[PDB]
Amino acid sequence: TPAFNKPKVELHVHLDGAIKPETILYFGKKRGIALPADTVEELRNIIGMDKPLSLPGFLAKFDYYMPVIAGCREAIKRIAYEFVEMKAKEGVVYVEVRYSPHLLANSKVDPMPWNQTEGDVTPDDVVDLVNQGLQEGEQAFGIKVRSILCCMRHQPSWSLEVLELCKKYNQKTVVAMDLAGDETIEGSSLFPGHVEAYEGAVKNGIHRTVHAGEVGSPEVVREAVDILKTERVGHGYHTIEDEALYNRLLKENMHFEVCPWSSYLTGAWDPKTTHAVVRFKNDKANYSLNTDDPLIFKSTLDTDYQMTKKDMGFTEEEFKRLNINAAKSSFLPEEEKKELLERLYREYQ
Ligand SMILES: OC[C@H]1O[C@@H](n2cnc3c2N=CNC[C@H]3O)C[C@@H]1O
Ligand SMILES: [Zn+2]
Repeated sequence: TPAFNKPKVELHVHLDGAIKPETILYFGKKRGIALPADTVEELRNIIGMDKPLSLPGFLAKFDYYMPVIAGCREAIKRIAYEFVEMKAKEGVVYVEVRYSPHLLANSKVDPMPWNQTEGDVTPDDVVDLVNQGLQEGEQAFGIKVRSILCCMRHQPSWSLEVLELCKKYNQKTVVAMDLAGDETIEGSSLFPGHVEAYEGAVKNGIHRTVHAGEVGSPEVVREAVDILKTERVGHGYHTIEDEALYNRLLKENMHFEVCPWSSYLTGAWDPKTTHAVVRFKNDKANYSLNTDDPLIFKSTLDTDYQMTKKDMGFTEEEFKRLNINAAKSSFLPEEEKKELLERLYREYQ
């Protein structure tokens, strides 16, 4: 019995972090590229985490399988189509999937990812492949699916290029720009390449979202807010350590993309302490419950909801409110956003 068997909205989930173990296996075999395990079950266990690690610790999991997906046109599109299917089955009526286009490419990328051998798959090409898959997934399963292109904290040179992709494919799936990666890199939020990209997004009406306060101090959330101009904040658990910033963001209707299970596994959340989302709930903050990387976390959307239900005390009421809030704070145009709110309100009666 799921915790909330009613329509949901997810804004914070990773394409490259939500691939099926079966599909990873398929391509490892088909391409003759190696994997840390030979069966889907053994692969699940080695790519997945059972206990809290660290942000850098969690990031090492992509090395296991990315090499097998990156560079193959049929793989990139396939995981996009299968993603939608996975969400539809979760009750998700609207989702925004994030991914770094450069990390799946094998041509026109200076630091060649995963030691790939030169190919013809351009970062731009991966954006077009993902669009097709998500769009076929929408038609095929009946849920609205949009994408978000991720700037990598350790590679600011890719940033202005991400900005262009968001411009080029504006609303043709791409709805916003993100900043993901290793938040422990002191001052990465402020690298000129990242800064320039967000400043440009503001001048061009491209929506912005930034990971901050996941593992970093509230000072990083302030960089995201003041310099980067985020509309939303990925994670943001640490914002509450700076009361003034918290209540300021609270009073500004800042949307927090919360991922309960994720925060536990990465170490972002000290389990010995009451989760930030409980304060968020009690303060009637504008937030959402997201999965982040179901693959690496061995989870589904019901994992976060149950967690917040059994522990933390979330009610059906708070789930509806929380989802309506995600709908309002989505990066969709007004017309489409209304359509969404109609769906939720219709199916919430
Ligand atoms: O999708 C682009 C990149 O983002 C990383 N990424 C995936 N999940 C997370 C990441 N980034 C930072 N914080 C924790 C968690 O939300 C890996 C991936 O290659
Ligand atoms: Zn994330």
